Amino acid sequence: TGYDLSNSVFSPDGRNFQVEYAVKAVENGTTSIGIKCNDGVVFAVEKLITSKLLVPQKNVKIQVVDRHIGCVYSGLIPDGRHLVNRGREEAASFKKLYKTPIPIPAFADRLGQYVQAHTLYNSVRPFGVSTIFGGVDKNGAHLYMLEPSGSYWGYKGAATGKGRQSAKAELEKLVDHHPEGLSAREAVKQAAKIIYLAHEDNKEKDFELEISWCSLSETNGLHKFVKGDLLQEAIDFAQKEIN
Amino acid sequence: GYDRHITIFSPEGRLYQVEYAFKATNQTNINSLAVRGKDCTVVISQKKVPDKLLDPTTVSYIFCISRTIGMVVNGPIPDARNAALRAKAEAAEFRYKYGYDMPCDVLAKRMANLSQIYTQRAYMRPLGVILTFVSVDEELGPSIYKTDPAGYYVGYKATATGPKQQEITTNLENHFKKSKIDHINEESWEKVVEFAITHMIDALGTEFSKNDLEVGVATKDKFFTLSAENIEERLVAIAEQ
Amino acid sequence: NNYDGDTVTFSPTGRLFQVEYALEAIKQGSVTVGLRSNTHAVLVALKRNADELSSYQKKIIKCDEHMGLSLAGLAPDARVLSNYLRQQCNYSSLVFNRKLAVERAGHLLCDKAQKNTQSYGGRPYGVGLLIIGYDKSGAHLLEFQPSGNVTELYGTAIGARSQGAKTYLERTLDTFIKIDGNPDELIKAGVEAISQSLRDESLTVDNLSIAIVGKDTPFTIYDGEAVAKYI
Amino acid sequence: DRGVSTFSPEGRLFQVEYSLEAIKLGSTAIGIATKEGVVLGVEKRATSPLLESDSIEKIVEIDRHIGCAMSGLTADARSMIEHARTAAVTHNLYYDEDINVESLTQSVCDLALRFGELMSRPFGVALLIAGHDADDGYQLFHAEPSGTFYRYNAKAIGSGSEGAQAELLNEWHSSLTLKEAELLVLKILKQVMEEKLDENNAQLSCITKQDGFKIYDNEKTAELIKELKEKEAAE
Amino acid sequence: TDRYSFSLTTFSPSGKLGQIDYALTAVKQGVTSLGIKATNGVVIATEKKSSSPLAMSETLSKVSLLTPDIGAVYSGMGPDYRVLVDKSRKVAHTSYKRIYGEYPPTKLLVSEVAKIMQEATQSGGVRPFGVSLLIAGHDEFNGFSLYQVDPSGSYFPWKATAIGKGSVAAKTFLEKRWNDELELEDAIHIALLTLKESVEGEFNGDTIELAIIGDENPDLLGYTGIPTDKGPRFRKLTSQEINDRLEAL
Amino acid sequence: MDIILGIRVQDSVILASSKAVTRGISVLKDSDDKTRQLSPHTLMSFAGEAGDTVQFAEYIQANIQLYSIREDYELSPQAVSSFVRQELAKSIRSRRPYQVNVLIGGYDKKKNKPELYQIDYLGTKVELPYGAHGYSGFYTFSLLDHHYRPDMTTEEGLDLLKLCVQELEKRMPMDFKGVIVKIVDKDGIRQVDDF
Amino acid sequence: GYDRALSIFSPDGHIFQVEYALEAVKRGTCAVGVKGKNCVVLGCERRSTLKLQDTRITPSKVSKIDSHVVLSFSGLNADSRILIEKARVEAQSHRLTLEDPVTVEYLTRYVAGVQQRYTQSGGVRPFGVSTLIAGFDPRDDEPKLYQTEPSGIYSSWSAQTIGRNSKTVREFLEKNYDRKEPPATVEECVKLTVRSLLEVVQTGAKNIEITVVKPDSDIVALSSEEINQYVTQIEQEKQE
Amino acid sequence: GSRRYDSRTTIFSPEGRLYQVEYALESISHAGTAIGIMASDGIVLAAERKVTSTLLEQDTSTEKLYKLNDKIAVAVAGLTADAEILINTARIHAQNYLKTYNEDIPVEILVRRLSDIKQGYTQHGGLRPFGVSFIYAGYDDRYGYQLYTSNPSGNYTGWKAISVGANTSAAQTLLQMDYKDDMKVDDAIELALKTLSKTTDSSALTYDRLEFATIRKGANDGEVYQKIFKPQEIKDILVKTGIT
Amino acid sequence: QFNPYGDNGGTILGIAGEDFAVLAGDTRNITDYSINSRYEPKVFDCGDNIVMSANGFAADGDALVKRFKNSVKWYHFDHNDKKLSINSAARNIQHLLYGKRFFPYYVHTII
Repeated sequence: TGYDLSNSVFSPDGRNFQVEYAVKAVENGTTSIGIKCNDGVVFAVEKLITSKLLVPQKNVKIQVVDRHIGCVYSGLIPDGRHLVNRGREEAASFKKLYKTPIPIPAFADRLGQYVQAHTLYNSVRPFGVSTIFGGVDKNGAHLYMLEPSGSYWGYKGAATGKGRQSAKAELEKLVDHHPEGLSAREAVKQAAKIIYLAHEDNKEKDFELEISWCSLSETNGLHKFVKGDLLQEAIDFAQKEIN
Repeated sequence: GYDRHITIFSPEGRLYQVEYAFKATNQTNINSLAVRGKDCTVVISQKKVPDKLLDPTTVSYIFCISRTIGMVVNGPIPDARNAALRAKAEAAEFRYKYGYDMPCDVLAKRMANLSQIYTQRAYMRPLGVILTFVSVDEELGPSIYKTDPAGYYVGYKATATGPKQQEITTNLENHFKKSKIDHINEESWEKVVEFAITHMIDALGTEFSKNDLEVGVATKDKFFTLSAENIEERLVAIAEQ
Repeated sequence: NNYDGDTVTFSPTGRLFQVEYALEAIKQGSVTVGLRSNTHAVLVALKRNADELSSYQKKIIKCDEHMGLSLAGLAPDARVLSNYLRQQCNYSSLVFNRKLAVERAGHLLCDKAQKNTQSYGGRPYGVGLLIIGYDKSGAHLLEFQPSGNVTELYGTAIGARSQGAKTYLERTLDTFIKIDGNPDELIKAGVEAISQSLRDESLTVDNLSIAIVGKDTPFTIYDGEAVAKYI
Repeated sequence: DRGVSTFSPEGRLFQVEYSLEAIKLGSTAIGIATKEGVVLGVEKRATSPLLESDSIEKIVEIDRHIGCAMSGLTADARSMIEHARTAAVTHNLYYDEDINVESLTQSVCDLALRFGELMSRPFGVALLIAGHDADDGYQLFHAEPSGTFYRYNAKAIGSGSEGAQAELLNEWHSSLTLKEAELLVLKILKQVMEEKLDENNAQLSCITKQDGFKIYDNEKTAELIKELKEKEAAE
Repeated sequence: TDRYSFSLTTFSPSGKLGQIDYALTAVKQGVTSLGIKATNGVVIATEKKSSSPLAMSETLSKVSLLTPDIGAVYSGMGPDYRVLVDKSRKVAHTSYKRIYGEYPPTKLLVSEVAKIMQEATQSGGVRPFGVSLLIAGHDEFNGFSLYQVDPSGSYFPWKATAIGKGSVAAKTFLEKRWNDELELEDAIHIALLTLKESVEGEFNGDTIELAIIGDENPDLLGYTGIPTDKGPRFRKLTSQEINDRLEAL
Repeated sequence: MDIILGIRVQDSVILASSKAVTRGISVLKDSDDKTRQLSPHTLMSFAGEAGDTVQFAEYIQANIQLYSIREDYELSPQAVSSFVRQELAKSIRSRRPYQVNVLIGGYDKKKNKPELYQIDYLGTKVELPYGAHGYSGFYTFSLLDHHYRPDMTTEEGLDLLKLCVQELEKRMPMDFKGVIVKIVDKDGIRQVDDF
Repeated sequence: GYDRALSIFSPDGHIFQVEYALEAVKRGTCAVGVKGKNCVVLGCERRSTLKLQDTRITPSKVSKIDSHVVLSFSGLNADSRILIEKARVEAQSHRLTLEDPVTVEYLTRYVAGVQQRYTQSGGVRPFGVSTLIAGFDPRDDEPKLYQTEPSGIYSSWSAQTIGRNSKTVREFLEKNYDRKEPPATVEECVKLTVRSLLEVVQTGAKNIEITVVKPDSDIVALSSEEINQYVTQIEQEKQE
Repeated sequence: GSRRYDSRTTIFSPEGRLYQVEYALESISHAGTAIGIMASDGIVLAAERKVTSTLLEQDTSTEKLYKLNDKIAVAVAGLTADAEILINTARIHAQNYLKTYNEDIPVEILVRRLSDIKQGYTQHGGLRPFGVSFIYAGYDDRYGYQLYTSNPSGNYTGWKAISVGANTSAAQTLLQMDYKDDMKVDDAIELALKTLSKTTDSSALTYDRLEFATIRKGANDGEVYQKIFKPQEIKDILVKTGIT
Repeated sequence: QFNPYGDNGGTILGIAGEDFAVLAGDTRNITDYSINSRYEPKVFDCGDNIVMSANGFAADGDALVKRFKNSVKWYHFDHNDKKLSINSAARNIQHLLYGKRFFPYYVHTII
């Protein structure tokens, strides 16, 4: 052994243990999710209130890339910020040469290739985040999830972090109960509920809900934060279902 | 025991990191197979979407490298996409510099050389993938060339890759021993696809619905993948005879 | 243990021990408190001397007219990070004629620290910082850890025994947040909060360091006789 | 092995902590700050009697208003002194004035954590930097390989230091004359030195606003040693 | 960034260079290849040990043209050989033909390949090549020649030799049969006989790879009208040409 | 600078070099010594662009002195002149070439022979019985071509040189303020102190 | 580039690669220097496991750095060449820019600085060499003798020895060298130096080399005979 | 990161020795013996090839003796491939010197350069040293005929007679016994072959296991000739010195 | 061909009294025969009781003043808020100017 002491080393069963250990940091993070709706995507995340002294609404976690893409992650927050900074550079350079804003699948591969690059050498460490991201491009809505290995796929809904199992089952019900699809507004409400449900595995502390969305009809295909009345209404709808 | 961690020789002249990269190649538990027609080259691969939250249209191990070249990969998707991006870059650059489309066998050689380098240079790890390149080459005709983590490559009459490659391989060998020709003697690619699926069914002893397969077809001047519905139409024709 | 030789190695439970050890250097550091109202933000720091012949090591560093910080941990690392902040504040003023938002400063520090946690040969920073400022959205307080986590707060404390100060501020929250237009009262609540973390020694005139920034108040540092008033 | 820039589980840099051990093996150096000047004294510690001890240079001028004493791996100090001299002279070129003692000290200390895998290891020497400027008068700093520097009223470094520092704790007060500081350095050096203190195996220096930095002649120091002997014999 | 700037091959207390010894062990496992020098030619030969019967093994070329008058074969790691062939073809141009307007003599091309192999044995962050080469060639002033190059970069000229698996037996077989009056056809016949011993299965034109350095082939030049240009001396024998000589066996 | 002459007689080499240094409108100096001793039996005189002359000469001198110490040995005049030529040939394709012409007079202790090398700023080297740079040859070579003998003594060399300098002082428009004369022979290098 | 920190601190504050460099010095042939009133002598031990050696051409142990300064050493011979080349280059560079040859102390400070740099630069090991550097400052008649070691510390010595068995010959010099009266002639100084080596050498044969340096670039190596007369006269006063 | 796999090729042992230099010297002690002997009228180089074969093409083979220029040759003991790297470098230094000064490079200046190159690999760069010891035979008009050796440390020394490779202890004792200063090249030729004859690990010394060279001013009038002996000429000198 | 310089007119005047100093400038900014502005201030308070004007090409003048103000800021940061004396400011400005010796700030500076 000693195969797990250095990134990019294959174990005798063909595994990269440092990547698997990165996944442990992810599983240790707060719960974050995304829901692909009819003409858009919704992102939501649980923010643990470690103390009264945290200024409410003020430690924003969901991040925009360009103007049409939202990103949320669980695990090591700084690693996620590093990945989004890179994503912002990739988006800028794509738009600079090709004019059109980067399509979501194209953007997914840019993040994927970069994250995968950090599994090729022992001089770097894998990313300790799983990232849920997406938005609207010329072919419609797209939701993706990307892991520390560089692995990503497109999703109907996605979840990561500590309450991932609970969120998944919730997400599966929605897929079954709505083959035609979910409206963006329905998706916001559902997202609030699922984060409330998943917060059981994290019940020690209270939390603060944070939601965002990009919808062709509701935001003109731009990424926006769900604030004020529409946020409250989703918090209320969530409170009801956990009661 | 550090000769196990990086690509240096063990006392028996072995490269363990390369051997373990071959082992990673089967981690997706997917089998693929490729055969040649008179005019076409067909590749099929099992498709497994084990999670209902997945968008199945985004789950794929078949890649359109250039207009004329397709690639199926056996191995984890991050390494697969690394290889796919590189192969796309190399094919485009080749056309820019030399004024003609990169041949399937030349791309395979190039990707095999890159792989050879990872087995000799310590700072790079091998990619845990096997790459099967297909086209209908303008000089060589229907072509299958396959690369592995040792930097080995060779052309094939037909080939198979994955956990159950041996069963498929022996099944294919038995057919070609019989027919005594290097290819499926069929006019249409539709029939070459049906042949390919049929012999995978026999060899794995399992049946397929339209969502259990992935199919790629190379013809003169293009490579394309089939939709679930084109595959359904294939399956139907197989059952009705 | 087998996983703590460098910053580029996760442990089997997904931990980064070199970063955790860096965090440990802050814990050994002398206590410093930060808190704010809606008009002002205050830093209080207990300075440490080496012995009776020695000076008390300064803990508070000005970054710009509207921004500054206090440190606990490796002081040379605070110098590197505050220098970086000065430059970024400066860049924003010179290029955009714009005072750097405290929130933006926090993001920049996070990203600078993060790079030293993901590559070979580096080491994480071994210092924690409390950043106060007054910008276009009012008074702000930030806490920085060398894991790269930066958090916006009404009040906090870091260093040895910071837990006492921190609990105090947690109870007082509803009082001190309202101390608007009265710099001296805010500082008092700060000196009271830091007192919940003293033992053996008390606040003396070469011991105590205070800084304040707010509505019509450039970031200014008080030491020596200028803190007698609050002792 | 392990990186040269590794933290220990207590949050200390191994290499810095270990250089501190090398410094403990160094010959003793002492400084005392008064309102009339700062004194710097060192134990020379020649390894053999054939070694010409006035070739031992552990007190060093940085500029007219700044002096320096060292203890530890003293070969390591040469690039630090070179940097300090360049920084003092460069500041005067750019600003037509004397550089502050603290600014000079900070500039030397910026060198210190510049090691990695930049130099390959921390410095194995500690410095006492003494001088005068108009804004903060007479000053004495202790510069460590950790990059930290502390200001002191009086300070000892090297192998005799915690015996010497206890002494300095007792004897220093804010009214010491320059003469009193000189005798004190001599007396504490005499205390902690293996060999018998004389003018060839210890060395004194001061910095005054008026005359700047001066290393004392052996004849001048011989007189102060004599004068010390007599005041001790007188109680 | 490659941060392995230190040697991965070093001397052990007994004076051994382990990685070179281990490269030589990898060569030992390799399929047998041989070469024989005649008075009017050289032959190099090996077995095309096909990895599956679905593999088209004519697309895997173990015997390689380096210059029109120089060819190579190997035993050991095939991929290492393939990249060395690319580098050898190139260095024949860059460090010789682009300077002197003619192809290098065999011994100097061998020298260049050998140097490349030596450097993989001392440069930072690489392992040695896991191959031994046999390089046959002709040039005007040295005539016909045959060299072996090993993983260390050492090279030696031979009258005849073998490398890989069955080399100890093949070399004894060659010592009996070699003399300084062989004509190229004799050396081909001996090569085929020698190679049969180390081959288990099928033994025919499709499983044997054989090339010669002999007479100039004006028919393979591709153009006429320059008297001094008479065609390459390297020629790979066809499947059929090998089988014709296997009846005469 | 201006006039530099050399003549190789039976047993020595004599270099004569003008003393004037002129900055445009004023003769700034009238005792300038346009020469450097490269080794005990090798002397180099020089003329060309201001600054570059002395910089080049001291650079060459430093290099030959380094060689002498490293090997405990004096390079032959031929070897020194080849080293100097290569430096000028490399310099001519530089970003800013040394604009410096030199004479190298050396006594070869192994062959027991005086040798005179003329090298211009392009790295054009020639070994000569007598030589010059600039316009000096135009006024003096017809005299040297007439009177020169390979068996002349040192004193006859100096007398022929006096005649050359007299012709220069007559027909040349510029006042070069006389010459400093140095002799290189088996005993080393010395300066004739009245000329 | 290869960057590895080879010289690093140990938990007890030791740099072992520097300390092991000194062990290489201890193993080297003995070297000694002694200053007279108006000269300095450098004596070197030659290990006599090597006959069939050609002494005309075999690298000599004392090296001229300039015409007025010499350097000898104990330790790795190959390493010493690197320092000698650098010192010679620096001596010429000093002449070129300052228009004065190096002082003996300046040259020592330079060599010592090179040695120190190699104890805290990545990718290099320390020099396994200690040196004795002797001569006279330009236009000065006071003799100079300095010593350097692998760590880069240097100092001035009335007399000093380095290399194997230098403990013994230092013993001898400390009891036989009087500072108030240095060997007042070349003769006395050379005799005191040969005596010091005889404590340690074996045959006073071609085992002992002696180089005398006087003011004004007056430097000469004694031959086998002249040393032999010193060896001779020394033992004849012994039996007494 | 990568540190884990670094052997550290340039460190002292606790006794102040260079591990890799010592282990390279151990490697060299298994190489075929090479001998150089210096006479008043020339130099001899003699070396034994390692365990051969009947199929080796001897007359086109070189493994021990190499020309650096017309006045200087080397005998190699150790890794041949390593030797050729250094040999080509020395050939270039010699031509650089000839170009610069228009004089042939003095023997020692060449030897010192090659030795400095070897020294560098022991102090910086983290690479393994060259597994090679050289004997240098050459002539220049300053010191005349000269013999040197260098080894993986980059140390070099001058000799009247010397051996490197296998059995140097035995060889050196034999040379020391019979060597005399006034000896001539033809006498040196015999001493060299007699010494190899006695120290060889082979059963007998034959022409096909030797390489041989002389540097003589047996080139007509004040000039030097190098002669790398052909296989037939080695065969004749074995008979003539009565070893076969 | 691009000319990187221009001339914005302006006249400035500095006079030192016994215990005071004045720095005056007109407020007109011009190019060629046109007025760009009738009030574009050209004399600046730089902190530490120092006033500055860099007259000539206004882009270079603005760049220089901006760099000097910044140098005052960093002098405070680097030297314990020590006041930058006028002689020290002057030497500092020499170095700012001479740093562009081969592509000068096309201005006449007075402090």
